[PDB]
Amino acid sequence: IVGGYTCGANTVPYQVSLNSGYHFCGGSLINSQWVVSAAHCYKSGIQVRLGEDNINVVEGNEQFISASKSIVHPSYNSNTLNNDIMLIKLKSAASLNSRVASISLPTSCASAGTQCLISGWGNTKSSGTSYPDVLKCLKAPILSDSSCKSAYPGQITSNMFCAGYLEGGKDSCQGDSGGPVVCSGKLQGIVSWGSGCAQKNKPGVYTKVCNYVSWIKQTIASN
Ligand SMILES: CC(C)C[C@H](NC(=O)[C@@H](O)CC(=O)O)C(=O)NCCCCNC(N)=[NH2+]
Ligand SMILES: [Ca+2]
Ligand SMILES: [Cl-]
Ligand SMILES: [Cl-]
Ligand SMILES: [Cl-]
Repeated sequence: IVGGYTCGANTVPYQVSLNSGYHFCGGSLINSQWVVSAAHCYKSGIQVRLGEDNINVVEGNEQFISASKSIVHPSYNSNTLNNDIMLIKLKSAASLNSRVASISLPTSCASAGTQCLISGWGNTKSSGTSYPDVLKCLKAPILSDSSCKSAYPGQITSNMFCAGYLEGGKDSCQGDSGGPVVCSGKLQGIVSWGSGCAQKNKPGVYTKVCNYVSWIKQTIASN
């Protein structure tokens, strides 16, 4: 997160870190046994880490649980990042508490202007590199589909939306991949891609989760 603030310990209790020896992606806990992340986060040897603030310090609210199954979207295209969504089933159900909580799926798509909370352990610098160990948060508006497609001609699908600031300075970055975009208690977005980070006229592109709610519920009910 570039130009955000320290969330505060366990203030985003639905935020997970995907760990393969190191944090490599964020994700959202949607029930005791299932995480939503990005398809581009896909890999084997995933441990889901819940109740985390400093990912380098054991602070005592952690739950570490192995993925048993990863389901990348049937239509995920890695060339274009269309349908950049993946489900992860835990080997065992998480113990749900004040620090380890599920976030509701959208009943409907959000519109432009809707304010949203974006969170992650990603890069905090728009030039060079700095990785925080504590969860960073950013308040960002959903942008018009028109200004999104103008920012990234030919690259924005109806399965994508832009959020952030065209003036730049505030954005997600690498390490926030697969993480949450929450608007009015609903998970509407997944950190997917962008040209650089917090750059002028290069807003964050997010997977449009409202498009995936039937596939998510159906897949969870069959798995
Ligand atoms: C290519 C896929 C597999 C990974 C993806 N890559 C990118 O976003 C950049 O390489 C694209 C670019 O033009 O710099 C990535 O790192 N995405 C996660 C965070 C994206 C956040 N970027 C924002 N908001 N500017
Ligand atoms: Ca920790
Ligand atoms: Cl509900
Ligand atoms: Cl910072
Ligand atoms: Cl489309």
